[PDB]
Amino acid sequence: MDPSSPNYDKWEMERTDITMKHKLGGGEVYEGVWKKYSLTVAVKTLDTMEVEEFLKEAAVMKEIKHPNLVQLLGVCTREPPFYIITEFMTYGNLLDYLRECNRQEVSAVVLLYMATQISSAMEYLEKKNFIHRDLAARNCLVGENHLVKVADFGLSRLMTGDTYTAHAGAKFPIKWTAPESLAYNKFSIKSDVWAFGVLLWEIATYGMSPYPGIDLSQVYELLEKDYRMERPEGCPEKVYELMRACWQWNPSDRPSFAEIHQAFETMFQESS
Ligand SMILES: O=C(Nc1ccc(Oc2ccncc2)cc1)Nc1cccc(C(F)(F)F)c1
Repeated sequence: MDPSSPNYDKWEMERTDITMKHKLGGGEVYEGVWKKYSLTVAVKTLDTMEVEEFLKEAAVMKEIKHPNLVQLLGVCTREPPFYIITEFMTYGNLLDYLRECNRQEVSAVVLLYMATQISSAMEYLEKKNFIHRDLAARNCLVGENHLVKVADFGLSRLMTGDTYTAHAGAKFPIKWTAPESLAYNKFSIKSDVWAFGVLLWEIATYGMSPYPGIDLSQVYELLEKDYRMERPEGCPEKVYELMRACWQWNPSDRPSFAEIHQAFETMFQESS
């Protein structure tokens, strides 16, 4: 826009500057090119019932910056249809990736690195007192040299699979949702820690669906009296001990991300 103008927004960019394309199977995200720089990018778009919510996401994205969080390049919220441009992550989402990778190339060390990256992003978000709400591998993205960034798709309605079910005013990744949050709709950074713990598990197992076989309805009950996923084949003892600490029934017991990242750094440096 216009610098002197009263509504100047650095992030608002020319909608013509982006050569929209086809969908990256998802709201809806297509893949786009930013002609100016010949760079492929991710464009998230929206007569729908969540405008206050979209622009909110835009707004937030404008406040966060970190090497391990998907990067917002610009927006298009001056005139509809509403856009949201972020860098593209050639490898798509962490969960499929883990399911279609060459495990010789994606060994234990690499998997330990991915967790370290993710933990680092969460430490930031924790420092900025920001609550993710839906941390999980389907929500992390994969780039070159095993670069992993944390994101948010708003998979809630995009998905209905069996991943998400109704609790509160909507759907919730039951298997990723912490106790307190399933029972009181209490979401905190400690709730994200829980989910992280699960995401770890997703990582340890190259992308296997959590609490396999178990039905959503019974998840809480089990966790209630202290039941947990078992260490996955190949997972180091120290990693696993970590998951458990994340999975403590009392939020205040769960380690901070600052602590979680400090533990990984020490492990990832000891292994490379
Ligand atoms: O991530 C967000 N939007 C988004 C847009 C496009 C996407 O698609 C895609 C992009 C790149 N490469 C491939 C695909 C994926 C996610 N929004 C968001 C809201 C709140 C918090 C965060 C976080 F803390 F995680 F950073 C992010």
